[PDB]
Amino acid sequence: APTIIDLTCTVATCTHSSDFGGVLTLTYKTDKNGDCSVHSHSNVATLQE
Amino acid sequence: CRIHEISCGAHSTQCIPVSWRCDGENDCDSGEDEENC
Amino acid sequence: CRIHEISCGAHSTQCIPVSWRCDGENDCDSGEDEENC
Amino acid sequence: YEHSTVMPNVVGFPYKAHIERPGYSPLTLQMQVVETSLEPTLNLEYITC
Ligand SMILES: [Ca+2]
Ligand SMILES: [Ca+2]
Repeated sequence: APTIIDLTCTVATCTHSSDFGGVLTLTYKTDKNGDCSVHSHSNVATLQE
Repeated sequence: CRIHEISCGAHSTQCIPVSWRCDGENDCDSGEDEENC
Repeated sequence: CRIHEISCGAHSTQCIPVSWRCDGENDCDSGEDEENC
Repeated sequence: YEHSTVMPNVVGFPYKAHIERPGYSPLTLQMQVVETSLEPTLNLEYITC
Protein backbone atom coordinates (compact mmCIF):
# COMPACT_ATOMS: atom_id res chain seq x y z
CA ALA A 1 0.00 0.00 0.00
CA PRO A 2 1.16 3.59 -0.57
CA THR A 3 2.70 5.68 2.19
CA ILE A 4 1.40 9.18 2.98
CA ILE A 5 3.30 11.65 5.17
CA ASP A 6 2.84 15.36 5.91
CA LEU A 7 -0.81 15.64 4.86
CA THR A 8 -2.34 19.11 5.22
CA CYS A 9 -5.89 20.10 4.34
CA THR A 10 -7.57 23.26 3.08
CA VAL A 11 -10.99 24.22 1.74
CA ALA A 12 -11.38 26.10 -1.53
CA THR A 13 -15.12 26.82 -1.38
CA CYS A 14 -18.14 25.84 0.67
CA THR A 15 -21.87 26.55 0.59
CA HIS A 16 -24.11 24.46 2.82
CA SER A 17 -26.90 23.15 0.61
CA SER A 18 -28.66 19.89 -0.17
CA ASP A 19 -26.35 19.32 -3.14
CA PHE A 20 -22.65 18.52 -2.77
CA GLY A 21 -21.77 22.14 -2.12
CA GLY A 22 -18.14 22.03 -1.08
CA VAL A 23 -14.63 21.37 -2.40
CA LEU A 24 -11.48 20.51 -0.44
CA THR A 25 -7.91 19.84 -1.54
CA LEU A 26 -5.32 17.61 0.13
CA THR A 27 -1.57 18.05 -0.33
CA TYR A 28 0.85 15.23 0.39
CA LYS A 29 4.06 13.45 -0.58
CA THR A 30 4.34 9.73 -1.34
CA ASP A 31 6.76 7.07 -2.54
CA LYS A 32 4.77 5.31 -5.28
CA ASN A 33 1.57 5.82 -7.23
CA GLY A 34 -1.49 3.92 -6.12
CA ASP A 35 -5.08 3.98 -4.91
CA CYS A 36 -6.22 4.89 -1.40
CA SER A 37 -9.48 4.73 0.53
CA VAL A 38 -10.57 8.10 1.91
CA HIS A 39 -13.04 8.79 4.69
CA SER A 40 -14.48 11.49 6.94
CA HIS A 41 -14.39 10.58 10.63
CA SER A 42 -17.34 12.74 11.70
CA ASN A 43 -21.03 13.30 10.99
CA VAL A 44 -21.00 17.03 10.15
CA ALA A 45 -19.65 16.46 6.64
CA THR A 46 -20.31 13.59 4.24
CA LEU A 47 -17.96 12.82 1.37
CA GLN A 48 -18.78 11.77 -2.18
CA GLU A 49 -16.05 9.39 -3.39
CA CYS B 1 8.68 -2.04 -11.10
CA ARG B 2 6.26 -4.42 -9.40
CA ILE B 3 4.53 -7.35 -11.10
CA HIS B 4 1.17 -5.55 -10.90
CA GLU B 5 2.67 -2.36 -12.36
CA ILE B 6 3.30 -1.33 -15.98
CA SER B 7 5.43 1.51 -17.31
CA CYS B 8 4.41 4.32 -19.67
CA GLY B 9 6.92 3.37 -22.35
CA ALA B 10 10.67 2.80 -22.27
CA HIS B 11 11.45 6.53 -22.53
CA SER B 12 9.64 7.19 -19.23
CA THR B 13 10.68 5.74 -15.87
CA GLN B 14 7.30 6.14 -14.13
CA CYS B 15 5.30 2.99 -13.39
CA ILE B 16 1.59 2.77 -12.55
CA PRO B 17 -0.71 -0.04 -11.43
CA VAL B 18 -2.23 -2.09 -14.23
CA SER B 19 -5.77 -1.24 -13.09
CA TRP B 20 -5.22 2.29 -14.46
CA ARG B 21 -4.92 1.23 -18.12
CA CYS B 22 -7.86 2.00 -20.43
CA ASP B 23 -9.82 3.47 -17.51
CA GLY B 24 -11.00 6.53 -19.44
CA GLU B 25 -8.36 8.85 -17.96
CA ASN B 26 -4.87 9.83 -19.11
CA ASP B 27 -3.04 8.47 -16.09
CA CYS B 28 0.35 8.35 -17.86
CA ASP B 29 2.49 11.38 -18.68
CA SER B 30 0.74 11.90 -22.03
CA GLY B 31 -2.02 9.29 -22.10
CA GLU B 32 0.15 6.37 -23.19
CA ASP B 33 -2.04 3.79 -21.43
CA GLU B 34 -5.11 4.65 -23.51
CA GLU B 35 -3.12 4.36 -26.75
CA ASN B 36 -4.26 1.46 -28.96
CA CYS B 37 -7.16 0.27 -26.82
CA CYS C 1 -3.99 17.37 -20.70
CA ARG C 2 -7.66 18.34 -20.60
CA ILE C 3 -10.00 18.24 -23.59
CA HIS C 4 -10.15 22.06 -23.60
CA GLU C 5 -6.33 22.17 -23.54
CA ILE C 6 -4.06 21.65 -26.56
CA SER C 7 -0.35 20.99 -26.09
CA CYS C 8 2.36 23.16 -27.63
CA GLY C 9 3.66 20.18 -29.58
CA ALA C 10 4.92 16.79 -28.45
CA HIS C 11 8.23 18.24 -27.22
CA SER C 12 6.50 20.66 -24.81
CA THR C 13 4.71 19.67 -21.60
CA GLN C 14 2.63 22.88 -21.49
CA CYS C 15 -0.98 22.86 -22.72
CA ILE C 16 -2.86 26.09 -23.48
CA PRO C 17 -6.65 26.56 -23.76
CA VAL C 18 -8.14 26.13 -27.22
CA SER C 19 -9.45 29.71 -27.09
CA TRP C 20 -5.83 30.90 -27.30
CA ARG C 21 -5.45 29.61 -30.88
CA CYS C 22 -5.46 32.00 -33.84
CA ASP C 23 -5.81 35.04 -31.57
CA GLY C 24 -2.71 36.87 -32.81
CA GLU C 25 -0.68 35.98 -29.71
CA ASN C 26 2.31 33.61 -29.57
CA ASP C 27 1.25 31.77 -26.43
CA CYS C 28 3.37 28.74 -27.33
CA ASP C 29 7.14 28.70 -26.90
CA SER C 30 7.66 29.21 -30.65
CA GLY C 31 4.10 30.20 -31.58
CA GLU C 32 3.00 26.82 -32.91
CA ASP C 33 -0.64 27.71 -32.22
CA GLU C 34 -0.84 30.38 -34.94
CA GLU C 35 1.15 28.41 -37.53
CA ASN C 36 -0.85 27.33 -40.59
CA CYS C 37 -3.97 29.04 -39.24
CA TYR D 1 -28.24 35.18 -9.39
CA GLU D 2 -29.44 38.75 -8.85
CA HIS D 3 -27.20 41.81 -8.67
CA SER D 4 -27.59 45.58 -8.49
CA THR D 5 -25.29 48.54 -9.05
CA VAL D 6 -25.13 52.17 -10.18
CA MET D 7 -23.34 53.60 -13.19
CA PRO D 8 -22.58 57.22 -14.11
CA ASN D 9 -24.54 58.87 -16.92
CA VAL D 10 -21.54 59.95 -18.98
CA VAL D 11 -21.45 59.06 -22.66
CA GLY D 12 -18.38 57.04 -23.59
CA PHE D 13 -17.25 56.23 -20.04
CA PRO D 14 -16.31 52.52 -19.73
CA TYR D 15 -17.97 51.07 -16.64
CA LYS D 16 -16.67 47.85 -15.09
CA ALA D 17 -18.86 45.82 -12.72
CA HIS D 18 -17.61 42.98 -10.52
CA ILE D 19 -19.67 39.87 -9.77
CA GLU D 20 -18.39 37.64 -6.96
CA ARG D 21 -20.27 34.60 -5.69
CA PRO D 22 -19.36 31.52 -3.65
CA GLY D 23 -18.38 28.49 -5.69
CA TYR D 24 -17.55 30.36 -8.90
CA SER D 25 -14.78 32.52 -10.29
CA PRO D 26 -15.40 36.28 -10.30
CA LEU D 27 -16.78 37.89 -13.45
CA THR D 28 -16.21 41.36 -14.90
CA LEU D 29 -18.96 43.05 -16.92
CA GLN D 30 -18.34 45.98 -19.25
CA MET D 31 -21.16 48.49 -19.72
CA GLN D 32 -21.08 51.63 -21.85
CA VAL D 33 -23.55 54.24 -23.06
CA VAL D 34 -23.51 55.37 -26.69
CA GLU D 35 -26.49 57.74 -26.89
CA THR D 36 -29.12 59.07 -24.48
CA SER D 37 -32.33 60.86 -25.49
CA LEU D 38 -34.66 62.93 -23.29
CA GLU D 39 -38.06 63.80 -24.77
CA PRO D 40 -40.70 65.90 -22.98
CA THR D 41 -44.37 65.27 -23.65
CA LEU D 42 -45.97 68.25 -25.34
CA ASN D 43 -49.45 69.67 -25.87
CA LEU D 44 -50.08 72.26 -28.55
CA GLU D 45 -51.51 75.69 -27.78
CA TYR D 46 -51.43 77.50 -31.13
CA ILE D 47 -49.34 78.24 -34.22
CA THR D 48 -48.31 81.55 -35.74
CA CYS D 49 -47.43 82.63 -39.26
CA1 LIG E 1 -6.04 4.86 -18.07
CA1 LIG F 1 -2.36 32.36 -29.73
